[PDB]
Amino acid sequence: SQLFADLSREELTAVMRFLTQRLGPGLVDAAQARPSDNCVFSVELQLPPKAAALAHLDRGSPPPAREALAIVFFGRQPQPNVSELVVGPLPHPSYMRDVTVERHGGPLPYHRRPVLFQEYLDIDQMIFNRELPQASGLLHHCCFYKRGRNLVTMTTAPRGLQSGDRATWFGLYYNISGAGFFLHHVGLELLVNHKALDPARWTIQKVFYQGRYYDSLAQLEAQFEAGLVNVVLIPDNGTGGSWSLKSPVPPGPAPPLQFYPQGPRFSVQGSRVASSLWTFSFGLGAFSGPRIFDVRFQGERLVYEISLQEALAIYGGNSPAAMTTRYVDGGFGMGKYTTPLTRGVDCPYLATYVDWHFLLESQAPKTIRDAFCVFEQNQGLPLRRHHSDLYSHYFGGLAETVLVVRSMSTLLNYDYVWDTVFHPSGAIEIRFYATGYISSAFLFGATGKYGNQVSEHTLGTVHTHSAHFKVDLDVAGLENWVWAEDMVFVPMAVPWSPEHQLQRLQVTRKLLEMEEQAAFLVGSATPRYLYLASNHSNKWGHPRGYRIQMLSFAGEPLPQNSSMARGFSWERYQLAVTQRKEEEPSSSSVFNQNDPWAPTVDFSDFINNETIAGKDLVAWVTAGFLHIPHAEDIPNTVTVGNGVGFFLRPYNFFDEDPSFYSADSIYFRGDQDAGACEVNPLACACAPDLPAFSHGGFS
Amino acid sequence: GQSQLFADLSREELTAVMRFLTQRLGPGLVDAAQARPSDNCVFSVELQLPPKAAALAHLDRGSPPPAREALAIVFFGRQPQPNVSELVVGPLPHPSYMRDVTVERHGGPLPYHRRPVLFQEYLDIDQMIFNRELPQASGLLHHCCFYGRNLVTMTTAPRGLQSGDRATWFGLYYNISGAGFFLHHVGLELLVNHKALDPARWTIQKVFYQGRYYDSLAQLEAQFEAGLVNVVLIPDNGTGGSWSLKSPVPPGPAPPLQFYPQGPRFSVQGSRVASSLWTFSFGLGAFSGPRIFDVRFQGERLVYEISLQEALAIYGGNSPAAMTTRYVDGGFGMGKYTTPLTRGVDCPYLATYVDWHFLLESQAPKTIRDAFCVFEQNQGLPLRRHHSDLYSHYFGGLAETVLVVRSMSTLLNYDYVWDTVFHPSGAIEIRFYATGYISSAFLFGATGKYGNQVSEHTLGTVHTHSAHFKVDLDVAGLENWVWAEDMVFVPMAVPWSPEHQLQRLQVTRKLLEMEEQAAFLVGSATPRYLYLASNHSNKWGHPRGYRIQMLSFAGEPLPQNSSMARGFSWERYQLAVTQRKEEEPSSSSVFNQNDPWAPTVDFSDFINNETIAGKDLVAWVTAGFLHIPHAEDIPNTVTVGNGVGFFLRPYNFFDEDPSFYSADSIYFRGDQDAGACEVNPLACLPQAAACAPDLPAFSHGGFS
Ligand SMILES: *[C@@H]1O[C@H](CO)[C@@H](O[C@@H]2O[C@H](CO)[C@@H](O)[C@H](O)[C@H]2NC(C)=O)[C@H](O)[C@H]1NC(C)=O
Ligand SMILES: *[C@@H]1O[C@H](CO)[C@@H](O[C@@H]2O[C@H](CO)[C@@H](O)[C@H](O)[C@H]2NC(C)=O)[C@H](O)[C@H]1NC(C)=O
Ligand SMILES: *[C@@H]1O[C@H](CO)[C@@H](O)[C@H](O)[C@H]1NC(C)=O
Ligand SMILES: *[C@@H]1O[C@H](CO)[C@@H](O)[C@H](O)[C@H]1NC(C)=O
Ligand SMILES: [Ca+2]
Ligand SMILES: [Ca+2]
Ligand SMILES: [Ca+2]
Ligand SMILES: [Ca+2]
Ligand SMILES: [Cu+2]
Ligand SMILES: [Cu+2]
Repeated sequence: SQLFADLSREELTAVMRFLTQRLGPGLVDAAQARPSDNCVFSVELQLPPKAAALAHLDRGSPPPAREALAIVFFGRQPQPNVSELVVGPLPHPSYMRDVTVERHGGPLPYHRRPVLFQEYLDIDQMIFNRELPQASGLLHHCCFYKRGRNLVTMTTAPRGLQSGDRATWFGLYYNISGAGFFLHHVGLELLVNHKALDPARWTIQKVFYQGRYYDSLAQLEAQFEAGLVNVVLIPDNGTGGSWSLKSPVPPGPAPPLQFYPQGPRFSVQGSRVASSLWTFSFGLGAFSGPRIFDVRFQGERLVYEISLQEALAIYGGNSPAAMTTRYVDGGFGMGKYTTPLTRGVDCPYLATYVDWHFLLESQAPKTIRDAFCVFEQNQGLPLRRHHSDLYSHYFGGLAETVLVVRSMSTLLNYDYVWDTVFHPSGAIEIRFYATGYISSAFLFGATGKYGNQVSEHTLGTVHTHSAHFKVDLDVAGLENWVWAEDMVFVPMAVPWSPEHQLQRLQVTRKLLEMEEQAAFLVGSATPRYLYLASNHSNKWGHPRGYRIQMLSFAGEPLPQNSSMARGFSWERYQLAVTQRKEEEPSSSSVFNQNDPWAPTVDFSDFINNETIAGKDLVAWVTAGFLHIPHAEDIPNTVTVGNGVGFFLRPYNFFDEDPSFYSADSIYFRGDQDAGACEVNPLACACAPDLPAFSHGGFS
Repeated sequence: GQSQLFADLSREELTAVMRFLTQRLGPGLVDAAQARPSDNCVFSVELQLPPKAAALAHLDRGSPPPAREALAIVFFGRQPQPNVSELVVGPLPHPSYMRDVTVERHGGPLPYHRRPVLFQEYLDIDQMIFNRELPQASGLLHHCCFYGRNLVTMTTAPRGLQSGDRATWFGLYYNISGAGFFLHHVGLELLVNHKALDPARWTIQKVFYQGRYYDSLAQLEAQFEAGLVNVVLIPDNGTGGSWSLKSPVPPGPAPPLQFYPQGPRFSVQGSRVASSLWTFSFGLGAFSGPRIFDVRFQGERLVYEISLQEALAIYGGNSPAAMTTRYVDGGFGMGKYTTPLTRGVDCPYLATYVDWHFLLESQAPKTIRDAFCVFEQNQGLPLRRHHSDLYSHYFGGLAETVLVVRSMSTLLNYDYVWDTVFHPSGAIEIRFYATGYISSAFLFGATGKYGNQVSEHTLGTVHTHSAHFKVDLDVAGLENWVWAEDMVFVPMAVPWSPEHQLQRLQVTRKLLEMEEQAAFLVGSATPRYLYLASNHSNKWGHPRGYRIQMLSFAGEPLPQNSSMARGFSWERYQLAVTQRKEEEPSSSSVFNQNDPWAPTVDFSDFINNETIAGKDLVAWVTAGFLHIPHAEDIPNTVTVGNGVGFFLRPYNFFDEDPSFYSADSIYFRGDQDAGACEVNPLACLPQAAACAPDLPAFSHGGFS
């Protein structure tokens, strides 16, 4: 019942025509736009309000209007703004409202605007045509200069030092064919100022070569020709790992393949997955990325919403690009930068794969093929098991099979894997792996307070990753409270021999009444059992709870003292529980990246000393680690050990383990024929006949 | 050097050591399965691991292998001062000698009460409970419990309150057919004193019924018939979950099954597993449990030994049984209590399964069928992957497949799953799940400071699970140090706009020089990068490291203040790194369970202020969680979320990710046909390369 389905291609074209016809002429296609134009940057699903949605899904009411949200760069005017416009209803839009002010209390400063694909292209024209030839002598002598065809540019982080700046540090790298350029930094770094609406007016504020700072490329080339700059010649091709992805070893016998002996045990219709146990809807926001809604275990709802909010990456280093860099990846877009899943590599070969349609930086809706995969996975583990050789002879267990939804977001070098996994015990696991290439610096000098040499001439820069999740649990209805259970030892005299002492173990329950009590900072410890719960109880009279259980190796957060830190105040928390308000739909924003100093959304604002005793609650989970890159990250960072996320786990929510009622259960007694088919289902063509491999392709 | 030094004893070898001991132990030597306290007894015979010097000498430098010997534990009960003794017996397979290492190892005789409780001993206790004692309470027992064939006993933990005690609290439970009796405690608990060598002399120290203490079952029945006890009728049958394991739902369509399209890609020969990438030996200690030795990635050794050392379970509760209970399961035995893996449940259906032979509390070697399973598992995840739409058009990834060894130890109610999993990146994951049934109390009174109601009349008692692992890494040779890498922010002026401040991120490396510095307590925080390393370095000049990365939600440890805490000192640590000594083989002992007050091994002794700069090092990793039982543990505790253990991860050990050279890797350009077979191995699985096997007909390893 498809309220939460990302927009169809029809629905996008429809909103795009509507916007065209009503936004004034002189409306330029975003992929070609200059700063001083008008521009549709984004069109995408605007999620409905929760009231109306549940009204419809639970109480049969009519659905809420299906609307879209378009971001429009209004560059052609005295005071340029960015504007968010709601456009509905679908599929025949008749209205368009400008929610900008009602939402962020004022206009959106034009510098918060994400850097357009055209803008990057215009910056590379200035760099390679006007600027770089001024240093053609150095670049011949260090990096095989040709007129800028062999070199290539990569963005950084927040752009400038202060609200309203738009000055970006750019590294230069060899333009490696068929493998990651990110490892071949050439040592040159340019602070480009591109705030102006007129690209002609763009300057080059600073330069960095090989340990030293200059004021222009002309000054650097003065100092080189004056023989005053020791230049080293950096190789340009090479072999293995640092240069390739292609294995030299020929393919061996084949890895284990999984198939479904008697057909799949789940279906995907549109945005809705359904199985014997689990029902839910799914999607990608363009900037927020993955999300699932209306998660229903055996037909009862557990969560209204679980959704990625933000990923973050804080670097340090020798060079100015590295030490400035704090990527707030929502400002690029986790959904925009989704990539095709490659069958049999990113997901089981036999998974069902679904496309994703989007309208971003174009006026055509485009489509990313195989963006999502959904599949059942046999884990190899038992979910549960007991073998009794004692007093009575029996065995009873159950191999865990798991249901899984996966997207992958390729933000330049990094490939983020997002997983939503659905256990047959009633638990939901959320997971986040980082693979892909490292972002690297040129090796020079004081290295080692800042990272590891990881190839010739390559410094693997130290950095943290963090990601933020919204968990809108509705545990047995809307009104939830949060409990914190834990443990304690209490010295006591042994009752039946009181001259003797015994350390008496005891549970510890405190009911958290206030937002501030449930806001938990990185660094401080936290209750071992922490769960959202209901007024209602299970058979045995305990409050029905879903428990959050995290998996994080937190990096130390950017210190509060920094002006920047407000653009990601969620980084400072492990976990926070909050009154769930419509005015507070998201934890970061697409506009924080390019101005964290005046944050377009500041998460610490949500924690504001209200009650959380019997309210519609939402948990916010931070997860992440520290990364000191090392030789085994070349060519890619591996998944092993880097899984982070959390478990949502039943806690007296049921009256017993629901897997007890599993169809795939197994039991037998000592006195039975354990290998007779009427006692044991395991005791019973040309099996998997496979789809011919396909690929979603490239840009 | 081609020998299998690390192989659990075969059955011929066990019979041989048994025969030898028989002939040479004096006559009047009784079979342990039928032995009384005052008898002589062979409790255990099992492989004695060789000394490291000699073993490597052989394995690396070609020298001859060290004498393969066995270690027998012998209960010497027939004498003025009864001892336990450990005897080495070799060489095999034709033993010619036997020495009594008891004194040489633990500085003195082994006090007889440290001995584990024999199967006969438990039976003699049950004879005293059901024949002599329990009928004195026959009135009560009719009224409440449908009265001694319908009831059944279960042990506890340390036995007493003081070194030398041997008095055990025993719960009484309905003798439920075909499902866990552990959930049906009837409310009666008997403190039995069985220290004496004459079972006739055994007493019943105290009694506990439904909230109240009494001095004997006779005085309980006085007060019952005097109408002075409010007695609670506890049902005897029931349905679903609290009573069954058998699902009422009929089998549906089949779950995913995994097979190897063109043969297996590993082999098990005896104790030795071998694959394209990983080569290692494996076994069970009878009491220690799981262990692997001589682990070699692509031919180079990473670890000499990884071995379970102890599991622990500290309980609390309303009732005396629960609040006393601290299991040190080594004292029962993780190997002894291994159980058959049930194919297609405990491991993949097509995994290769291996038996385990043992001689314990008998004179015949017996065999546990399907005790281990080894298998490759496709994980679904990529190990690694990158899709470039930027500047150049390519794709390069690799689905992670993994190699796995698994044993399962069923210690009465609990089924521990031990996993050792071998990633193709060079990492080694160690894992530990607990499923099975909960140990439960009768629900009564101020419950809730002590756990959760989990069925009618059943309290799920709170507890902690902790396990201890020995990790003897030999990173690029024997001489290792430990480094602690971490991070810091340093306020600074932005160099190009000094007016402006920037929070400067930096790496932090300190080299830990002393044992105490690398001993990290539960509760303390602890370096984010902690690794053992070499004098030697990789191509780029950083020291060659394997890094320990833990996965623990540790309970608070038993407070030091308790006399008992010495028996498991390792609980108090997350991690410790130690000079690896032969005198210090193991972290716990089979003899701690029944006397933690005077501990037969005390782990804190190992941490004693020596250097760990450039020595043969051994890390000790504790892992564990808190468990407040809850409805969803009925009938069994589930695995999901309760995986605990650690990763051993390369850290500038190689010059690059070795999976770069994988056979299973995948790459193609934008300008290529991604679905052509000469470009992409995956575009042939259909065409021809499928065909699921005919499966082996299901078998089962059976029961006692
Ligand atoms: C941002 O700019 C847009 C136009 O570029 C503003 O919207 C227009 O406002 C005028 C009156 O201010 C109307 O007559 C038009 O019909 C409006 N067009 C639309 C689509 O809104 C908008 O007011 C500006 N926002 C702010 C807060 O400055
Ligand atoms: C533990 O018990 C054994 C016998 O039960 C003792 O061993 C015997 O000791 C006598 C005299 O020392 C010898 O002549 C026997 O032949 C020994 N038997 C064996 C096989 O060792 C043992 O010495 C006792 N240990 C201690 C320290 O009490
Ligand atoms: C970079 O290299 C690729 C192929 O190796 C080429 O197709 C592309 O046009 C080059 N130029 C730039 C700067 O993108
Ligand atoms: C316990 O139950 C089993 C039935 O499975 C039976 O064989 C046995 O006799 C019963 N009695 C005792 C005390 O074990
Ligand atoms: Ca709030
Ligand atoms: Ca809620
Ligand atoms: Ca020592
Ligand atoms: Ca070592
Ligand atoms: Cu990283
Ligand atoms: Cu438990």
